[PDB]
Amino acid sequence: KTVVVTTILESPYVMMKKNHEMLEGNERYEGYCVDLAAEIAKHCGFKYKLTIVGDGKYGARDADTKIWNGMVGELVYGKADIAIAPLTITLVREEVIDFSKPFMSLGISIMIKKGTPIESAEDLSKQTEIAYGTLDSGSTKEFFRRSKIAVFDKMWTYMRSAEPSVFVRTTAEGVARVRKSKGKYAYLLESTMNEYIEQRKPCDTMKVGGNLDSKGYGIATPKGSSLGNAVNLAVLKLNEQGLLDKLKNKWWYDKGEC
Amino acid sequence: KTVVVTTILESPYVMMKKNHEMLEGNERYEGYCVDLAAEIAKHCGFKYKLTIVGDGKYGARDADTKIWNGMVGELVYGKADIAIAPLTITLVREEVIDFSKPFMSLGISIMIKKGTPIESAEDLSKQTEIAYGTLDSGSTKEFFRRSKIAVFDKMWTYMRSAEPSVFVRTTAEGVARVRKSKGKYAYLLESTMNEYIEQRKPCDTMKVGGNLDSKGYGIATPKGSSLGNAVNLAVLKLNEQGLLDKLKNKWWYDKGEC
Ligand SMILES: N[C@@H](Cn1cc(Cl)c(=O)[nH]c1=O)C(=O)O
Ligand SMILES: N[C@@H](Cn1cc(Cl)c(=O)[nH]c1=O)C(=O)O
Ligand SMILES: [Zn+2]
Ligand SMILES: [Zn+2]
Ligand SMILES: [Zn+2]
Ligand SMILES: [Zn+2]
Repeated sequence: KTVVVTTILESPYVMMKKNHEMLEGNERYEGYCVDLAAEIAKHCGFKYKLTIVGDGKYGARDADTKIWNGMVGELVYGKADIAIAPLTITLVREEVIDFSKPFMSLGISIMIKKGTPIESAEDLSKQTEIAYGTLDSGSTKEFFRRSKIAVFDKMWTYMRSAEPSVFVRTTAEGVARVRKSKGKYAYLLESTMNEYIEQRKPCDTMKVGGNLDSKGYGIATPKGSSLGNAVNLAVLKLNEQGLLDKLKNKWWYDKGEC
Repeated sequence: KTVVVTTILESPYVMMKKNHEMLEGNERYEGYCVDLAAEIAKHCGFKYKLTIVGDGKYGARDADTKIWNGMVGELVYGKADIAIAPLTITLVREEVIDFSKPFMSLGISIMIKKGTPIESAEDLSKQTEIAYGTLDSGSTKEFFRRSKIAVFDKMWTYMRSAEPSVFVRTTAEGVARVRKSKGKYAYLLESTMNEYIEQRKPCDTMKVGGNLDSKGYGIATPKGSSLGNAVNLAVLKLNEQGLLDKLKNKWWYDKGEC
C-alpha cells in the first residue's frame, strides 16, 4: 500500500532539514523533490515513504556483473516503487525502467571560478592549463564516454586519462574543487545544479557558455508498473498549472544569496 | 504495411519544396519534421507516406460533440498511424493518444514588430493601444483560456471578447498581421516559430521577453500502438547522438537571413 520512494541527497532537490534528528519519516527532508513528491502523491492518491538510495548513486549497469546500481537498481530489483529525483531520462535507462514526461529541462554546462578565461567547451578542449572533469558516475560522464562529436570526444580522451583523477564523487566535491583550485579546475555538471550553486555564497562561481546538450529529468517507475500512467498525467497537470515553475523559483531564486 | 504519417504545413517543420510540383510523394516536402520522419523510420525500420492533415489543425476536442479534429483526430479515429509534427504534449491529449518523450522544447512567446513598446506579457496586459492574439486553435489559445495566473487571465478576458477578433487561422496570418499593423498588433506564439521567423526576411519582427511557459513537442501514436515503444526509443537515441541539435541548426540558423 505505502509507496516506497527512492531519492538521493542532492541540493536543493532533497536535503536534510536543520532539525532532522528531532523529526521522523518524511518530515526529516526538504527540497524541490520533497515538495514534488508530496504533490505527485496527493494527485495520484497514494501514501508514501521517502528513502535515500543506499549506495548514493543515480544508476548505471556494471559492465562486469551487469547489475544495476543506484536509484535505477532500486526500481529494477523491486526495492522501491518510484524514484522522485533529478534522474536523467536516457535511452539505456528507458530500456529497463519507465519515465514520466520530463518535469525539468536541463543540459550539461560549464562551471568556472569567477575570472577563469574559459567561455565554452571548445575553449576547454583547446588548452591544458585548466583541468576539468565530471561527476564520476552518471549521465554527464556517460555523455562524454559515448560522444562521437569531435570536441566532446577530445574532452573525453583527456578526462579518462587525466591523473590525478578529474572525476569527483559528489557535486559538493566538484564545487569545492573549483573553489579551491584558483581557476585551474572547471567542472562539467548539469545546468540546473550550476544555476543553483551560482546563487550560493561565497558567490565565486558562474555558469559560462551554452549547454552542451539538452535533456530532461523524469519520475521513474519499474517497467510495467501500474503507477506509471497516473504519475505521468500528474506531471503534465502540475506543469500546466505552473507548479513546477513555482518550485524552481522557491528553491533556486527566492533564497538566492548572491 | 506502409506507415501513414500525419503532419502539418508549418515552417520550418514541414514546407513544400520550391520545385514541389515537379515531385511526387514524400519528395514534395522538406523541413525539420521531414528529416526527423526519415530518421525515425530508418531506426524503427518502416516505410512511410507523409500526408498533410486534411483539416489543417493540430487537434482539439469539440465541447459539444466530443469529436477530435486535426492530427490528434487522425490518430484517435485510425486515419493515420503516427503524427510527426510540432505537436505540443498536453494532459488532455495524453489522455487519448500516446506521446514520445519530447524532441524539442519550447514555450509561449511574444512577437512584435521592431520598435513596438512592449517587453513582456505584463506590459501587453496593462495597455489597450496594442492588440494581441494567438493561433485560433491549439495549445497556445488553450493556455490562455485555462490560465489562473492573473496577468494571463487578464489577457484572456481581453482576447476572448476583443473585436474584431485578435485570433488567427495560421501562423502566417499572425505574422502578416504583426508586419502590417504598424506596431499595433503583437502576436503570441510558440517560441520555436518566433525564433525561426525573426531570422527570415524582411527581418522586421523580434521575440521579446521570456517564455510564458515551458513545454515540449512529441511524436504521437494512437493509444496502445505497438509503434509507440520503438518511436520513443528512437527519439532518445537521436537526441543522444546529437542529431536533433544538428537538425535544429540546419533549419533555423544555418539558413538565417538577418
Ligand atoms: N542526473 C544525472 C546525475 N548527475 C547529476 C549531476 Cl548534478 C551532474 O552534474 N551530472 C550527473 O550525471 C543522472 O541521472 O545520472
Ligand atoms: N503546437 C501547438 C499548435 N500551435 C502552433 C503554434 Cl506555431 C502556436 O503559436 N500555437 C500553437 O498552439 C499544438 O500542438 O496545438
Ligand atoms: Zn545532519
Ligand atoms: Zn495539488
Ligand atoms: Zn504547387
Ligand atoms: Zn540516424
